[PDB]
Amino acid sequence: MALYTPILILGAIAAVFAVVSVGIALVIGPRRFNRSKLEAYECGIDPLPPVAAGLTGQRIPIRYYLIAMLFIVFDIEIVFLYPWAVAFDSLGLFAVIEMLLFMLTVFVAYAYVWRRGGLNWD
Amino acid sequence: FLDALAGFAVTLGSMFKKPITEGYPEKPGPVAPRYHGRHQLNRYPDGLEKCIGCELCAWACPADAIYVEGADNTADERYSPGERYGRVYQINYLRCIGCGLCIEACPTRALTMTTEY
Amino acid sequence: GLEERLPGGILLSTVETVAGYVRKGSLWPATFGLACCAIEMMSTAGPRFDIARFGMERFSATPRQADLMIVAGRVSQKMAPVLRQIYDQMVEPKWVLAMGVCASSGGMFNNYAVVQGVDHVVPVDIYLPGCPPRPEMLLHAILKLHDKIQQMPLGVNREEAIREAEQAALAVPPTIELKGLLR
Amino acid sequence: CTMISLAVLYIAQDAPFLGVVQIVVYTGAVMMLFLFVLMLIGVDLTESLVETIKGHRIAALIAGAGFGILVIAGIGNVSVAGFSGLAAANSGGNVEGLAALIFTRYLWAFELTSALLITAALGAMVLAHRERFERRKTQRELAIERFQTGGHPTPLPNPGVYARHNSVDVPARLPDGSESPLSVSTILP
Amino acid sequence: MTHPDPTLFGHDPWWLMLAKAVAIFVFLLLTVLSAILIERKLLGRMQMRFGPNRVGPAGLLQSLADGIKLALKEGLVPAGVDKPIYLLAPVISVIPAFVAFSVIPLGGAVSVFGHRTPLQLTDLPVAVLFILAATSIGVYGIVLAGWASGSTYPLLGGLRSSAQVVSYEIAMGLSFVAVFLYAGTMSTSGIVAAQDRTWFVFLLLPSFLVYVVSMVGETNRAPFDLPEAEGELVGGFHTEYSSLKFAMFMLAEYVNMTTVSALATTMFLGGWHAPFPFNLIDGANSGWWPLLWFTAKVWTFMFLYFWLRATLPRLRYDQFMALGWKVLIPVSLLWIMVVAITRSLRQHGEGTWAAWLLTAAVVVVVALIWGLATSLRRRTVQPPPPQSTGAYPVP
Amino acid sequence: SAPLRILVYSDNPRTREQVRLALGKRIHPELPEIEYVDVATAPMAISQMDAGGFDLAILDGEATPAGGMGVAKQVKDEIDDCPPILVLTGRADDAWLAKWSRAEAAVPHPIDPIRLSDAVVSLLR
Amino acid sequence: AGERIVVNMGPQHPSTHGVLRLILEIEGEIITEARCGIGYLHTGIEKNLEYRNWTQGVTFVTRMDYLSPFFNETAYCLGVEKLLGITDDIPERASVIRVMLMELNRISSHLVALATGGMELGAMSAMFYGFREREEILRVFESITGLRMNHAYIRPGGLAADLPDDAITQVRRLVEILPKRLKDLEDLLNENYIWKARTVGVGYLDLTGCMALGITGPILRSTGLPHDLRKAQPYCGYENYEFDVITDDRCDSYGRYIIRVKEMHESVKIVEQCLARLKPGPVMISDKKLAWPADLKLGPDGLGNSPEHIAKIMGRSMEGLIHHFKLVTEGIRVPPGQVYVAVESPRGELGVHMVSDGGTRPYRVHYRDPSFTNLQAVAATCEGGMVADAIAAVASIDPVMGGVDR
Ligand SMILES: CC(C)=CCC/C(C)=C\CC/C(C)=C/CC/C(C)=C\CC/C(C)=C/CC/C(C)=C/CC/C(C)=C/CC/C(C)=C/CC/C(C)=C/CC1=C(C)C(=O)c2ccccc2C1=O
Ligand code: SF4
Ligand code: SF4
Ligand code: SF4
Repeated sequence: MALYTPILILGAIAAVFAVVSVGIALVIGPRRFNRSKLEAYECGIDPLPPVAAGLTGQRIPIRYYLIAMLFIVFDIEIVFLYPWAVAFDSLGLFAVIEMLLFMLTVFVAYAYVWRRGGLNWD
Repeated sequence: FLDALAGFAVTLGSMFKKPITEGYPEKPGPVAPRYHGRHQLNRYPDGLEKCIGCELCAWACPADAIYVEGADNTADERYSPGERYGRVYQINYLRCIGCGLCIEACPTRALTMTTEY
Repeated sequence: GLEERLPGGILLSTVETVAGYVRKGSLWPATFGLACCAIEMMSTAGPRFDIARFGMERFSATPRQADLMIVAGRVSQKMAPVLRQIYDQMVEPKWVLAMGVCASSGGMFNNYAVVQGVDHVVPVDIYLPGCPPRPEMLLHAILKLHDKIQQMPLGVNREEAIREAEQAALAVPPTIELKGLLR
Repeated sequence: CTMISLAVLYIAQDAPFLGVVQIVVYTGAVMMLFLFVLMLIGVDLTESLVETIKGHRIAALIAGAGFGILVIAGIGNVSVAGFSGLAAANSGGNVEGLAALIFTRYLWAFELTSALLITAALGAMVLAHRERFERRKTQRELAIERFQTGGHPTPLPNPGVYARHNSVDVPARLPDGSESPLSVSTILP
Repeated sequence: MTHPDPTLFGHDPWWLMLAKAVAIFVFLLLTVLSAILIERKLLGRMQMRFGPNRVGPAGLLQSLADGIKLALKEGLVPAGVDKPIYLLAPVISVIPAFVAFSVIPLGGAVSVFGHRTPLQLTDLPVAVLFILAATSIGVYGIVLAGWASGSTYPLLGGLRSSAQVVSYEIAMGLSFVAVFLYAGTMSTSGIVAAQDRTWFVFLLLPSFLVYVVSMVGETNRAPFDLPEAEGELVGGFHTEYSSLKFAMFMLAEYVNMTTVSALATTMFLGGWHAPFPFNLIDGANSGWWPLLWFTAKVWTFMFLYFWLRATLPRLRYDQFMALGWKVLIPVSLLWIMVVAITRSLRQHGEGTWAAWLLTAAVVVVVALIWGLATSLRRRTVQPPPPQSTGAYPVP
Repeated sequence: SAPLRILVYSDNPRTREQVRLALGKRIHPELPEIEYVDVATAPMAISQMDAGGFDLAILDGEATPAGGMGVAKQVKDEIDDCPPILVLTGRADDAWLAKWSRAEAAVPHPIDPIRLSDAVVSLLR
Repeated sequence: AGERIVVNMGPQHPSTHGVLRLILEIEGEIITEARCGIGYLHTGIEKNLEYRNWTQGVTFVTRMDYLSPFFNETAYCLGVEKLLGITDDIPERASVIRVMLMELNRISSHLVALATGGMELGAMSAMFYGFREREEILRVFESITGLRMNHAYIRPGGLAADLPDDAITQVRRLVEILPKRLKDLEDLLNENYIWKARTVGVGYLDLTGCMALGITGPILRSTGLPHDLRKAQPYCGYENYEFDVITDDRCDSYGRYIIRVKEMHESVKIVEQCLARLKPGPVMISDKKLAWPADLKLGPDGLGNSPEHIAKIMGRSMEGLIHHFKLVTEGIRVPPGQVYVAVESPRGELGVHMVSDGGTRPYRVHYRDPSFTNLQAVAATCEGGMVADAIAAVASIDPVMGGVDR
């Protein structure tokens, strides 16, 4: 419990502050209904007729999808370093060599992705 | 190689130079002596109005920002030397474009443009 | 808001004065500008002057964050719907500064293409002469708007002020009837 | 939400490193899954969820409920048989103990995680990565096409602007009063 | 010995730890106000202006004025937004921003009201990654704000925020590895203690640089600034937001700036330890002075933020991701190896070899990166071919 | 029958007088009696419209501080089931904006009594 | 197909100058089609000119392409003078001052272009430093003409008035400081890695594209073609000035930016030459039948017709009075005819088709504004790139929408 209940208290303070801030936003200051006000901002132009096509009722391709997929695996893999880094002195040379082999494997993967144009597009 | 960082050396340097902002409104900046400020109807040294109501200022205005109506300088009530004076003189400053054609049009210098803005 | 439900005692007066002081400061203009008046607005933001001194440097890119719409230039017919959309997409309280003769009355461009003053499409709070107004003139008009915002009422005071302003306005004759000294 | 809640539970169960790593990596992973949802399903598409396979919904719910009930019955009471306080193991550092186990008792699995990563990268490169035969034309390339971009149907007529209508879906009016097809993008209804 | 020290943390009475939490919250509020005001004034100075100097004495009330004005401004809920998530996204942005700061060491142990407590809300065995996790949660605020607005520009802003996460998060995570190697712990207090001999900014400079770039990326600040990108997406994600919802997005941004600057201070600038000109002074590192030193270092990082904003344009988010994946991540990973090998060699008495390898490694990297900056980004190209438009004759 | 209430908005009192002159107590003996609510300022007009109970609003497009077309757009965007809006335009070229304001009818200045009466009858019928 | 949004850069957008409407079909965030929407700043200046006299429509033309007022004025006045057959009768001092003001205005317009481009591309301090330099330039303009923008100082047959006694010193100070202060702005952008990455290779447009769309100015000269109306088809005596046509071969946004930066220095050199050649003399044609009769002078009551001119017209000279009255009221009569006169405005060939029907008002005045033609390159320089690239490309086009719509 200790070493965390301060975090819980600060989180409670922050959550109360944020929810009350949203409530103040909604409750303090003028409120006047206006259809033009409420509709989507489009740099002053009329929003597209509600319908649904080629956007909200459709998909927005991301051109870095490959880098996102790689990010998943690399982010989940690097976290092995943290316990290794903290216990580095205690583990000894064997763990250093094991982690170096793991890092070289990660480097092979990274180099294959990079040199074959995997880090291209966005 | 440091050339790419030249911009930093700029901003940091300016951070230690005195800001150049004019102190308006407390200390308004100096406008040009020739600036095209508010029109002004002037008088002769004795107090007579210079404007003879010739409407040349209004004539030359590209924006129709001047309205002038002349009237006779009757001996009972004289406002300017000569036969005519401008009894009604209105400038629509929401139509004035400050071009200065009016003052260049005046044949009496009754209309000047001050530096007040 | 609940600030508009407060009783008209000293509480409402103090809320009004503090709200006016808060809103006169941090009066973020909308990132909006039509013509050379926009250039003079930028110059006002520029170092020689400093719009920032008045808490107004943040030109809100989106109207949602904008508090003041400095029209700052001529409004053509095709643009009036866009300007009104931007105005409506700001959130109250809002104020409109008609910067320049074109924005305030159409200026020199008295023809089919120009709206002849943005007040045709949005409520104007201050008219600013000039073509373009020099930056000091813009700051003067902005300070005048600050004075207006400071004395802005709220709640029951707002309703009473609206009624009184209506009563005063119903009586004023039109400018075409001020025939003073016209022959 | 579920991943972050499970991370909090891990922290509560004397697994601080595991919970924090859960938060980090699953924040990333769910962000990426959200990206792929926008890319492949829709920004705000509301799925019907109507059973497309006759009788599959009821059967799936029955099977799920039965499996969960049977699993819970199999679990029964376990902690009644003793519950050692993990304080002994976390003594000297939870991360220190995890490091000791990972690189001594499980170094083999640790290394094989590298093979997992390589296989994932290879799959991404093979199935998802497009190649030269279909790379999008560069702005420089598009501009240089008999000068296609600017001189070949020079920038297409803007959508028509009408009183009460100025959206991009509005076609422009040709002199004959007909709507110009080029004014409105072909995709728009 | 063991960090967090059990003799110092986990013993504050409920009232004392509540008081510390409230004090940290108020300190963050005041620091955000000051950050905004000082940023505007420093931008003015770096742009030959004065900045806000009229709203209150010397403009001190400008930030409070803006905050209260946003409070006094209509709370918009545009139609077409996913109302529940649209209203939550500001809260999701804010709460982690404050939570992350709970493990920041503002100072050493101090006696208050008869209790010896750390000048720090708390500390964890994994505090630094706890900060990382909180900041990572915070980005969902930006992304869901962009998505929930139901408009093109917020959607693009949120997508840019996700891309920015992909760009910076791995580099941020890898930056901590060398810090942990040298400190041997993930506790912030332990990291600060490990820097008694010397600050890790000197020892782990490549890690410091990668972390700093990733800091600017994480906070959506210029020259990255992608999710907002005023000149490109109007308001970016926080378009369609007004009043205190926008105010809370910006508050979260500034609290993140402060939190990550304090994390940089903890991990690299010796945390709250006094600098060299004051280090020689007795008692500088004890009492309440560590708070002054920590604030000074944090504010130097804030000044770095403001200076970057004033000097640099904003990158395209594809370019930022290229920076993250082709430069930051490889550099951090090579540095992690180099550091591991160096420390292992030193532990085995290799000595000179390490002193060689390290230098050689950096000598290579700065060259190779230079290539990416100069060789890979070639500045020459062939001329285009003519077409039917009957081009004139070139010089 | 219910006295049809008409909102006449104009900063110019003479425009309001002309509008009230064109439309008497009864536009035609077949139509109900007419009660006029004069509003000189946009805030008052908006508040009256919010209060509701109006059968027609005549908004002067030439109103100084806030034009009639702007008020028409505002009321049709802000009041649900708002009454038909008639706008007075200061020039022929304003017709386009009159269409943009979505006003049910537009009557150019100077206000022709008969044209205004016919437009009002059409809007109330 | 169904996966690409269509969005409005819209009039109200920081990079669209408030009245330009880029309609972009974005597949993700790549511009697929880029339609351009114009006319949100249409003003009827061309038609409204027809109801004002010559020397009055000047005040109109200076307000289209308002960032280049002196260029609009010079084009208009050259057209009027050519219709009058007076181009060879203009005083040398008037032509020298015209060149000096056009080059200072080129510096000012390029400064605004760089400022707004940097602001759009995130270079916040770029706007402030560019406007700091433009502030000195506008101080000089205000002293010379009494206005900060939309000057009507260049008039058919010369200038509205002679330079004030301090004008030469202020312009010399400008020649001294402009290079040093432009050094600050160049340091922020020229070699900045982010700036180059953000503009190099962006908005590419080959020379073929420039010809096809009729592009001109820095966009065309970014293709390496040294086309400049000052060297080719010289006017206002530009032939007497030693200056180099700035041209680059990148054909992209960065090339155009560098062209503008170097054009600033070339303008500084031309202004130094103007000061060297500036000699005392009349600033308006000697023909009293066409010469502007006004003689502005300062006094304790402000700026107005000089007391000497007042004495001449109201006291002794009947012919002088008639000439003042008529030339101020109706203005000159321009013999009927058509004339197309072009100048090198900062954004390219600013052309003016001027038709007179023999009357005191311009029968027809059409401005071929370079921005109007350049905006046809938005599709070429934006399609294929990202929206971030589209911003840079449009900023590089440097369109001033007043000239676009007129
Ligand atoms: C809930 C609660 C109350 C809690 C209690 C505590 C509390 C009070 C709050 C805690 C603190 C908080 C949250 C405070 C709230 C405030 C907050 C969070 C932040 C807001 C303040 C803030 C972000 C400050 C800094 C912002 C900043 C850096 C601003 C500077 C922006 C700049 C540089 C603006 C200048 C832009 C500019 C030049 C404007 C001109 C625009 C123009 C001209 C538009 C039109 C136009 C354009 C765009 C051309 O470029 C152009 C080019 C050529 C020809 C024509 C044109 C043309 O017409
Ligand atoms: S031109 Fe001068 S004298 Fe004539 S009416 Fe106008 S102000 Fe009066
Ligand atoms: S400055 Fe020009 S527009 Fe204004 S009143 Fe004088 S002549 Fe008319
Ligand atoms: S008032 Fe003058 S400066 Fe302003 S937009 Fe109109 S013409 Fe341009």
